[PDB]
Amino acid sequence: EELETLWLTGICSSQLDIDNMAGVFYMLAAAMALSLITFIW
Amino acid sequence: GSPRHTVPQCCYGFCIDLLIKLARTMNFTYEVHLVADGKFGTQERVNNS
Amino acid sequence: STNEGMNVKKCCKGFCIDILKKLSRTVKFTYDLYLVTNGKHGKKVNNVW
Amino acid sequence: NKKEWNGMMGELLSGQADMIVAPLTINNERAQYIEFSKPFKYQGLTILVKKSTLWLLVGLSVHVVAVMLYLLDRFSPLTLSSAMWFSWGVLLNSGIGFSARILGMVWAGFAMIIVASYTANLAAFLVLDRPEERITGINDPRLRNPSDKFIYATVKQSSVDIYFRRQVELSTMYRHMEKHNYESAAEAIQAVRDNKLHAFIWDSAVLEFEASQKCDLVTTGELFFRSGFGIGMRKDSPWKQNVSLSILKSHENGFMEDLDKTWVRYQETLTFENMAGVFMLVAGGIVAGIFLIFIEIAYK
Amino acid sequence: IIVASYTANLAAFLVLDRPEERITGINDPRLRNPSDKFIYATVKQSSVDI
Amino acid sequence: NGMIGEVVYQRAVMAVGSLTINEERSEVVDFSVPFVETGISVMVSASVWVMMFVMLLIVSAIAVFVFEYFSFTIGKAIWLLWGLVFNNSVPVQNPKGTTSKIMVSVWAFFAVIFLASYTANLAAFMIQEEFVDQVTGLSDKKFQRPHDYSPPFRFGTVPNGSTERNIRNNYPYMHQYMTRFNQRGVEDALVSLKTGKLDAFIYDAAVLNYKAGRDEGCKLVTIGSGYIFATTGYGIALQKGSPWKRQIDLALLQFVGDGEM
Amino acid sequence: SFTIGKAIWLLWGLVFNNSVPVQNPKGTTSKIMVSVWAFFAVIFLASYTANLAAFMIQEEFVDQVTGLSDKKFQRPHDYSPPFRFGTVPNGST
Ligand SMILES: *[C@@H]1O[C@H](CO)[C@@H](O)[C@H](O)[C@H]1NC(C)=O
Ligand SMILES: *[C@@H]1O[C@H](CO)[C@@H](O)[C@H](O)[C@H]1NC(C)=O
Ligand SMILES: *[C@@H]1O[C@H](CO)[C@@H](O)[C@H](O)[C@H]1NC(C)=O
Ligand SMILES: *[C@@H]1O[C@H](CO)[C@@H](O)[C@H](O)[C@H]1NC(C)=O
Ligand SMILES: *[C@@H]1O[C@H](CO)[C@@H](O)[C@H](O)[C@H]1NC(C)=O
Repeated sequence: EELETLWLTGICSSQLDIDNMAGVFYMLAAAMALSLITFIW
Repeated sequence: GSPRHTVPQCCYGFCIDLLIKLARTMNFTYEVHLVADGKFGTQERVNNS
Repeated sequence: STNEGMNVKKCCKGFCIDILKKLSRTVKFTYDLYLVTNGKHGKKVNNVW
Repeated sequence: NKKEWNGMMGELLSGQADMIVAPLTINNERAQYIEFSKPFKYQGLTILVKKSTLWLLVGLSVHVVAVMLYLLDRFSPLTLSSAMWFSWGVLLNSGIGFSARILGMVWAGFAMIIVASYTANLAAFLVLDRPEERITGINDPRLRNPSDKFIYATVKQSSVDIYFRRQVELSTMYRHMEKHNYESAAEAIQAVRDNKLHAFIWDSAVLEFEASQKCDLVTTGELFFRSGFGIGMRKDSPWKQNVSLSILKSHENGFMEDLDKTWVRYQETLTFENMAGVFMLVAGGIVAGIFLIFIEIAYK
Repeated sequence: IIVASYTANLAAFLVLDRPEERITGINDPRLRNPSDKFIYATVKQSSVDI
Repeated sequence: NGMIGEVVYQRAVMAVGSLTINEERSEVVDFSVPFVETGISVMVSASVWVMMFVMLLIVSAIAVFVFEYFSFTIGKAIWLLWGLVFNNSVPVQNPKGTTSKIMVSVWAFFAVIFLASYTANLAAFMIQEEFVDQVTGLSDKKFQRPHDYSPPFRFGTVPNGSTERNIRNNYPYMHQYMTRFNQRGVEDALVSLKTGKLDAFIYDAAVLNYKAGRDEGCKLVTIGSGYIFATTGYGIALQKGSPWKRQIDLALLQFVGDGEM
Repeated sequence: SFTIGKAIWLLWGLVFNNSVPVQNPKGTTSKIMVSVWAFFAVIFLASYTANLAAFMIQEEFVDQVTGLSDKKFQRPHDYSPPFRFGTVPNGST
């Protein structure tokens, strides 16, 4: 283990997440679809 | 706890299937039996000698 | 032109080198470490290693 | 093919000198040939280092929301500018005096998700915007296996150079530091001052005095090879015993601490950086808005 | 400013600070000089004990 | 007495145990080079607001210009403005000015990003964790008189030690104030600091660093790193004129120079 | 007074407080209890900001291919993006 420690040693933007925000855009699309449902009736 | 009660039971698992693979590959019958204690085994001074 | 070559002395270090040095200091032998000429590890090239 | 000793040991062993009074880095090699005293300073080694689309997307989004709300305003089961700036004020949380209520509900929840995501963005960038180029480690594999960008060396033919020549595996460093060895320490301070030296190995309290010179002159926190600055001497010589006794006599009282008060102890995110250019760009936007307002005055 | 400081130090209270629930193996000082607190052991007469 | 008495009177050869290096010991024995840095120690337990005010008066002047063009929002615009800096939903005024509505929109965007940046400043103030102290070494003005402050604090050493000789050759009056504080054991003073029966404890630096580096609780805090202190080392004492000095002095520097120390 | 069915959207806007036009009631009852509920809303927004502040603690992006068991390595043309995989020649692998 000492030799393994000696010779084998290694480590370890405003557009962050379009995925979850795009899911909220899917919620927005569901909202405008429900607005169209209330619109036609 | 139990000084004299030894029964045949049913063994299965990892090394059981490994031994089954060995007995299917290599021509030998076998006899699985458990160990009398719950230890791997260490070298320690016995009473005599 | 010829397959003759010089045996240039070079310096080995690393992990297995330390393993070989500690094996030499424990088993207490001597050795003449050298490098391969053919290339990689090995292959049974039509019943020829 | 004869060994030689240059430098202050060259002028001492030739008889031209009598006593080395200097920041003498005590090592084993110089101890094999001359004799020392007990060190006046205890001092190690250290390193001197130096110190978008979604906005326009949300704009197009509030444009589409204003379009569909004004289509609800026309197809009801300056009203145009009032409804548009009603949507803008819902977006900007200030300055406002039935499916439109549902759409404004969804848009206001969306804008609160926007400001919460910006809160997450600033909370991420107040931690992740910290340089890993500030290594602060001799045991870094970036130092063990050197990169051509990280420029580290020391004074050419120093005691630290000999100590790195001796070290157990650092011939990789010893054949890497040969590309940037310097003669004088002042040229090393000038070269790290020009941001050329990404690292520089030197004795601790020297760079700790040089830490307060300029605010970017930063020393690392690791303390390795705890050596001593002492007074260099000859061989067996009558200036060996009582001189070391007088040094330790200076150590027992505060005279060494007086000498520390002369030079050693003596030295020589916020609301500005995140807001200065923002405030100036907002002021320029106010001026351009005033120009567009005078255009609106000349409209009517 | 009070509710902003409250939000900030509650985020401090639930995000940053955390006790070391693990031991990190051989690098625990509380196993170097042990006590009745960290009860560490192994199987009696095992190769780990060897 | 002790190790010095065993070395001087030639009943032994060398002392390898922990031992400080001062003047009279160096008179009576020969020391090696020190290998560990061991001193002594004491153990105990606005222009942003200005430019915001300027732009506030700029915005109020533009609202005055709105009142000049196109109605009680003369001084009330300041109240609406700094209310919507923070967006407290305060009933203030209904801005009828089109210029005023656009200016309120731009200012509210600026107010949102300003409060967001202030939350960033709150987290930045939160991440930094400082460690304030009370005594900054032996040069503390508490040590000049314990009655200068109202509770008489307790500073102590170990008996018959080299630290006592270093104090009694610095200030015998400090020894006179310490005379009522002479305690016996090192762990006795450890328990006395962990309970409250002791305020300060003057001792060697490295031993207190070893005790605090393994202490369950980390309540006891060192003072610096030996800055205003004795600043010496632990060597290996030898006999007067011993031949072993050169080999030990080379070997300790080798032990430093290979990283084995 | 028209806030019979409009009280849902009104209480929504009193939860979130995004400059929603609010028909303010003349009754102390809803004033006190919607003050308590909007206090809950404010501390809920504080908790949601702390949730998004805890969102940046972790640092881990998952792998693309789990290993040899993938049918990408079994068949490369069945998958539309082309990828390449290599070894060393004449080796044990
Ligand atoms: C095993 O060996 C015996 C004789 O050694 C042979 O008769 C038998 O057929 C073998 N069985 C298998 C499964 O190879
Ligand atoms: C054998 O050794 C064990 C261990 O000390 C002891 O307890 C036991 O009494 C011994 N047996 C006899 C017969 O004395
Ligand atoms: C060193 O000091 C001692 C006593 O102080 C004195 O006897 C001796 O002569 C001194 N030696 C030299 C070389 O000054
Ligand atoms: C300190 O020295 C005195 C003087 O001889 C002695 O009586 C005492 O036993 C010593 N030890 C202590 C106080 O622990
Ligand atoms: C692999 O083996 C073949 C066999 O002839 C040889 O031609 C080739 O050069 C080898 N490749 C290597 C060693 O990289």
